[PDB]
Amino acid sequence: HPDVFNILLQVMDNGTLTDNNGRKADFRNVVLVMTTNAGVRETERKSIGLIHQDNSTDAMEEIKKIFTPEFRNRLDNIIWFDHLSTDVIHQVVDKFIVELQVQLDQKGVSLEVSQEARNWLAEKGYDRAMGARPMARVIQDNLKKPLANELLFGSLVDGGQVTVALDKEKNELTYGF
Amino acid sequence: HPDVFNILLQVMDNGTLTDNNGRKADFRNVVLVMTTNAGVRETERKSIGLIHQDNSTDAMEEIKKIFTPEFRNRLDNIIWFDHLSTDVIHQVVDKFIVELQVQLDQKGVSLEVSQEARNWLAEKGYDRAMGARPMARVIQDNLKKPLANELLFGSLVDGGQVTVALDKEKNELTYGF
Amino acid sequence: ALVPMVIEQTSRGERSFDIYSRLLKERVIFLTGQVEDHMANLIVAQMLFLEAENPEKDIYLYINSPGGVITAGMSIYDTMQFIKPDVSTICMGQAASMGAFLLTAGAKGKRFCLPNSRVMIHQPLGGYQGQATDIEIHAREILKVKGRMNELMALHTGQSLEQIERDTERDRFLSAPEAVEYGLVDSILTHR
Amino acid sequence: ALVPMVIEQTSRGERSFDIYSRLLKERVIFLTGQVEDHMANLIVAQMLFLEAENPEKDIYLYINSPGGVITAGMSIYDTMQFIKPDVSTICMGQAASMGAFLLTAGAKGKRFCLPNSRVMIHQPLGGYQGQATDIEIHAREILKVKGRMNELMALHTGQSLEQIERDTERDRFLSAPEAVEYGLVDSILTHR
Amino acid sequence: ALVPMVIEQTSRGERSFDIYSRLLKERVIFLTGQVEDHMANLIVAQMLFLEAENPEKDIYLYINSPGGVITAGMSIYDTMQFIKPDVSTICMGQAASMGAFLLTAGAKGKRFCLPNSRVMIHQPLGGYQGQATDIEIHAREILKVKGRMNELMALHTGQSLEQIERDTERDRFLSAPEAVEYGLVDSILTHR
Amino acid sequence: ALVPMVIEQTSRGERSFDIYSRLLKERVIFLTGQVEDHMANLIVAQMLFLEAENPEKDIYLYINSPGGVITAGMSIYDTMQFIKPDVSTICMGQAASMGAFLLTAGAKGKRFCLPNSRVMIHQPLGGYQGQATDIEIHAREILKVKGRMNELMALHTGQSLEQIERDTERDRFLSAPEAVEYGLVDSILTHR
Amino acid sequence: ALVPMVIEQTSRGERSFDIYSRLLKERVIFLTGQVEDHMANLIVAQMLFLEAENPEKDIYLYINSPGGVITAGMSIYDTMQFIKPDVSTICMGQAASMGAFLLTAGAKGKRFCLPNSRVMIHQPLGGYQGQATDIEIHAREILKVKGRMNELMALHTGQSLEQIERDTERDRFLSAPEAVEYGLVDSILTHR
Amino acid sequence: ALVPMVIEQTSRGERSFDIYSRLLKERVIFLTGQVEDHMANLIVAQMLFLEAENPEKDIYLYINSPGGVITAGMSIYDTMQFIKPDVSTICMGQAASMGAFLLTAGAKGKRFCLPNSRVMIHQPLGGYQGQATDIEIHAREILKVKGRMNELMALHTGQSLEQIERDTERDRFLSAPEAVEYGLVDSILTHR
Amino acid sequence: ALVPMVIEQTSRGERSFDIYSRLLKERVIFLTGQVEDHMANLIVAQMLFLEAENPEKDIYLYINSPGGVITAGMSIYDTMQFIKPDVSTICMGQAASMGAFLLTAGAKGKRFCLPNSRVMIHQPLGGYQGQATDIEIHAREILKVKGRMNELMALHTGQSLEQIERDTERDRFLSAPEAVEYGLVDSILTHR
Repeated sequence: HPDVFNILLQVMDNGTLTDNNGRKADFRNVVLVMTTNAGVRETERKSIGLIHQDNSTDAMEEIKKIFTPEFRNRLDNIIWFDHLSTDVIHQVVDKFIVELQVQLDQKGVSLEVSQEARNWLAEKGYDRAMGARPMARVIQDNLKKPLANELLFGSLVDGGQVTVALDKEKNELTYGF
Repeated sequence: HPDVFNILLQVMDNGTLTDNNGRKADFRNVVLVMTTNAGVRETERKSIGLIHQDNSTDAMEEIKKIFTPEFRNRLDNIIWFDHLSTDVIHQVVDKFIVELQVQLDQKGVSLEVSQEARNWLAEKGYDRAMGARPMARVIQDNLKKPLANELLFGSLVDGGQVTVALDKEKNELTYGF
Repeated sequence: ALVPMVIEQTSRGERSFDIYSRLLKERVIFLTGQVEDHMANLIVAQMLFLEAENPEKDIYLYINSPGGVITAGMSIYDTMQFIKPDVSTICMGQAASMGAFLLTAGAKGKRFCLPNSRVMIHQPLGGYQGQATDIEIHAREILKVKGRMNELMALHTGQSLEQIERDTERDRFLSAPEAVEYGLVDSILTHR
Repeated sequence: ALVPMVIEQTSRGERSFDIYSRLLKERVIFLTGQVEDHMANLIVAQMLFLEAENPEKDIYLYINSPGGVITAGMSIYDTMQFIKPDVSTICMGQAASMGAFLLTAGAKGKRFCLPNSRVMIHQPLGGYQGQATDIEIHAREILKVKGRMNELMALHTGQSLEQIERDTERDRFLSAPEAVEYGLVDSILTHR
Repeated sequence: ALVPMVIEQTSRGERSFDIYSRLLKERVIFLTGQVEDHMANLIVAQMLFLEAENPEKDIYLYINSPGGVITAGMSIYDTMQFIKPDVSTICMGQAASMGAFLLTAGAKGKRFCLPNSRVMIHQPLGGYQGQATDIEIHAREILKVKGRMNELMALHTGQSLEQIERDTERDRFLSAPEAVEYGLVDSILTHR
Repeated sequence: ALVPMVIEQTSRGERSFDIYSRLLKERVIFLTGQVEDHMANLIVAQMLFLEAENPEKDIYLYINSPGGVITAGMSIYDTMQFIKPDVSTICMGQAASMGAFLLTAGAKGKRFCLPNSRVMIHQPLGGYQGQATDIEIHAREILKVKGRMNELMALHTGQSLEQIERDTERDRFLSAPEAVEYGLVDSILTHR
Repeated sequence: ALVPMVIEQTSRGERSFDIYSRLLKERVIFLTGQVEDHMANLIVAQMLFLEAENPEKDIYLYINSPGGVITAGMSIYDTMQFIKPDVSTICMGQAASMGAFLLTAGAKGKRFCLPNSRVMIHQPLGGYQGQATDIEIHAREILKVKGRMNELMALHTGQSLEQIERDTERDRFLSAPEAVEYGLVDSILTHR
Repeated sequence: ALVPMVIEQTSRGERSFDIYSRLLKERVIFLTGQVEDHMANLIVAQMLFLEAENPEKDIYLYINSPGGVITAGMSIYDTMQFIKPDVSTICMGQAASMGAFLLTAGAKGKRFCLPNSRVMIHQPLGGYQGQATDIEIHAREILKVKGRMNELMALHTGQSLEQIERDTERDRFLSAPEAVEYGLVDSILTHR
Repeated sequence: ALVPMVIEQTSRGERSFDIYSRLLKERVIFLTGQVEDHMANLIVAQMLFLEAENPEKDIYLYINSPGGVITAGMSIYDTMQFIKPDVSTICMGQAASMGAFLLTAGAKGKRFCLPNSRVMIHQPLGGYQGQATDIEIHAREILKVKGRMNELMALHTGQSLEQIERDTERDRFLSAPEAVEYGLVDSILTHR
């Protein structure tokens, strides 16, 4: 509720907040980070006309309308995160694959993914609109589901490892032991 | 509030009102009397036009336009209590004068209120829109303020014959004793 | 905004009404300008509407009119004598010709006229082009209307018919006090 | 605000209707002015609408009309005869020509005129320029209409055809008592 | 208030619809006056609207029209044949020229005229000023239309083409029973 | 957008209103342009409406008018005199002819005009064509009106009648300070 | 009811639409009558509006138009080519001149014509009064437009340019099947 | 759709306001086109309305006007001087004649003019037909008005009266920079 | 339903907005038809309104205009230069005369033109009747305007002044590619 923001005026400005017993919270050694999706619904909307408009000034409307001037004027900064680029997606995919590798290592099996397979997953899952969020699903469907069957029903348990590669004809992934 | 109205209809239909403690009030032995002033408000309004017309209405219709038929259909009646006649307002002022005299008798003061004074107070206090309600004030001030003053100042005594003639300008022609 | 809105408090007090509708609600109808069919039909609709709303209350008809079509005026004339509640007519500005005709047709004792208003009366006008045979028919038709109009004036004013017959031969103008003396109206409204 | 608004209570009372709509709700339709196609298409829409609302109740049609197009009048004429509830026609002001035709077409026993109204009847008018061959076609067309108009008048008035035929050769004006005697209407409404 | 409002109850009851919209809701469309492009454009839109609302519920087209532009009328004609539900055409007052054309184009067995309607048919009218070369182009253009209209009349009425051509050489008026015999309509409505 | 809407917060909401209705609530009526019957009829409706709203408060009439029909103006003139609350008339722009007449008719001590306004007074205009007998009647009536207007000017201004008689034979223009000296207005408004 | 209202069952409530707004929601735009600046401007606004609502769905342009101003039509033409969704055009009634021009400009495979509609094409008209040098300038401009229009006709119809030029020197009328063979439209809609 | 609606969030909701009302709310009044009585009357109503809403805040008057009736313009002129808040006038497009007159009448230091706007000043126009005696009266009145306008120009511009007298003999056009030097405006707005 | 309504969901629910208002919200303004005072007065109001809504976003001005009054156009011209956000002008249909003038006045790099649109430029027109002295004054003013317009054209297009001076002697038509080369616009929009 926007009135809850008022609680932070004295926090951001004096590092303090007083509890109902009269004791004071001391935030001088606290880093305050607030996150938001304000302005996104608007920045992602298509305009009507021959020329598409630049809707990057979301900061000028939603952030300003939501946060009272006295709140805003106490911030060190308002930082706009961008949509992730495709270069980033490749890095994101590598990151998620590593997370997968760790979960697999804990079960005594390991996973290798070819570069072609990685590029394919990255290319398949990219959606500028949803950032890095869907990449975890692309990995979930292309790597984790196959693996769960191999891990759960004996194909890939103790004694083996799995290598995943992309073919070119179908651009389908391989698996193994 | 409409939920008073709704609970009254529920009582009219089943004879009971249920308490927070599960206790039930039994209305089979009671008489419900409701009052309303709706039928007297419309009649006191002046019409727009060179000729004012008669805005007398049917009070029963005014009720019809305010109250629901579910309510009306659960009544034994809707009764019009009319305005008061001259002799009635005299009965009312005389009752007030007698009560005044009782207070004066407790002190021992005899107050003679002329018939002209009695008629006038009844006429002045009475308001056909508010009936006899204002009579309390025409007598409370006109027949008492001067007595309180002569008694408290000490010009009037516990006893004595004090009279109030009314003059042609309708003034209280009070006396000492 | 040719016609302003007014706001009236009631129970909810949300209603706004063109000032003319606000006055219709008080049983006030305004007849202005030429009497024609569309206007008259609207006045008749208003009178029938008020008769239905409350048959027991007077309807006030404000007249400020130079005259008009007799036929159209007669639909007002007859509605006024048909509907149950009295129609009280008030002349302001002018009531000429058919306008005067309707003014005197109000309920007896309730025909009023503001003091600087003018009332004018005169035999009906008309005309026709055609064969001598058709001319005769139409001439007979206007004379009957004249005669009928003369009979109704005498009825409503108390003047003898012969006197009405003479007085409408040529335009006759009456000041508000003259309208009262003549019998077109009962009285003059002056100040509230 | 040419046409005033009226307020009617219901339950909530949230009803504001132009006076014309308010009276339609009381099953009153006004037919006024020249009878043409757009107007005599609204009269029909209203009658069909009222028939559906309650097939068992009368519809009151107020007529104040100088005449008009026969064709347009016939869509009204046929709708009145087709639908179930009686249409009671009331003459105010005038019912001339096509207007008189529709007046007599109301339900038997329910046709009436206010006392100072005027009803006028007469054979149809028309015309046509073109080749002698086309003139004959169009002349034949108007005579068939005249004949058809005469049959329907005789049907509704009770006059013989021969008599109704003679009486419409030239404009014939009838006073309200004459309309009753003749049979165009059944009675005169006087006072409510 | 040229067009009255009607109130209809539902669940909550908050429905106030112009009387013509009230009738559109019942699948009734009115074609009146001259056939032109804006009118035709609106009728087509209404028919498509009704077709979608319920593809299996007749649409009633009330016709009272002197004629109009063929081109505009053909967009009504084509829409009526295109759309799935039957369009039942009713002739009231008149259906002349293009109006007659559309009347006969209604669904077979569902075409009918009130007892006093007139239906009139006749070859297309037109014209053109310009150079003899342009006159020739436009003259051929109108003759093709005439031929095309003649084929459609024959198709819908059941008359042979030669007969339908002879009969439209000059204006031909048909009374309601004549229209039935000719085949312009299937029947005559009489009384509820 | 010819007339802009304004909003005001009172109890539970904004209530937008045509700026002209917003001012009617403040008991401000504007009279502008020609004085005619429909305009005058509306001003009277507004004054009666305000009188009922609160009989004890002044009504401000803003006048900016070149003149107009005397009859229509007298309708306004008499209502102002009849109704209980004072009508305070303010002249802005111009008050000519009948406009000046109404300006002086406001409540004494409350008649005022802006510094650069102009007030113009003159005897009434009119005319008639017809038989010498009718000319005589109509000429006599306009003279009675002139006399009547002359008396009312003298009454409201304090001028002798003869002085008014002389001053209005030909158009007379008065600057705001002259209107004050003459007695048409009581004062000049300057700055708040 | 110049334009009927309809109501729609969706989720939150029926609201109401005036047919054309109702059809705009279905991505149907109607182009009728003469093409001029204001109407063209409105169509462009509607197409931009629909393009934004859903860039992946076709827009249907119903055409029934005699022609119009090329410039105005040119703004429609360019918007149709610019916007992402295909614009499917349907010719009903007529598509003449500029109307025909826009008809063929719809997405290939989606140009439809109803069976009895007529399409007419011709070179542009214009004119100018002034000095011989001013005439020279304007003559060149109209010729450039003619050339430009022929280039676009050839592009959209598949006819050679040489053939388009010959075929538009004089008005050319095409019936729906002729338009298909010529290539102005792709197919004829018949029955659903 | 001549004037678009705009929506602005307020407190408990948002409100849709004709763009012209949306700007009145910001204390912006637009004076455009000829100055006449009805338009002037509306500007006066707007200024009085704004004065009451906040007597301590400036009112902006945007002028784009060729001139008009002096009388009507003076009512605007006097209201601007009477009301408490400063009226800041801005000339855009043109301010000619009476428009120029009102432009210079704004609050000193707040009279602004856009860079390409033109201001034009000239003695008043008028005329009269009648008897030599009436001509004489009317000629004197126009001359008094001329003198009066000359006095107000000198007052507001700082020019001597003699200089104003010479400069308005014939139309004198001033570019925005010339208006500043002359003293009609205080400054030129350029870019925000 | 001349202008369709569109509906969009926002926060609390859906809002119905004339399609023209729906586009104003997208910062799209249409300038079509003749440039005159009332039209300019409205465009300026819209631009001021959008500037306030969000000073940092572009305003799109769609132009399809044959020309108009220079004065009115200059108020648009000055507002565009004054307000902070860029105004991006797009030419569709035509931008002639004053329309072309405003087209080039858009923000540099943002002047766009659809491919089949025409842009036409010429020296200003005008005229005057009167005494030789007045003729000189008015001739002097139109020439100053011509000079002034010539400077602004050179400023915005990058052409030398002398070249602009020569090129506007007589109407010059430019195709969209020519407008780009000349410098009236920056680029041509083709397909999305």
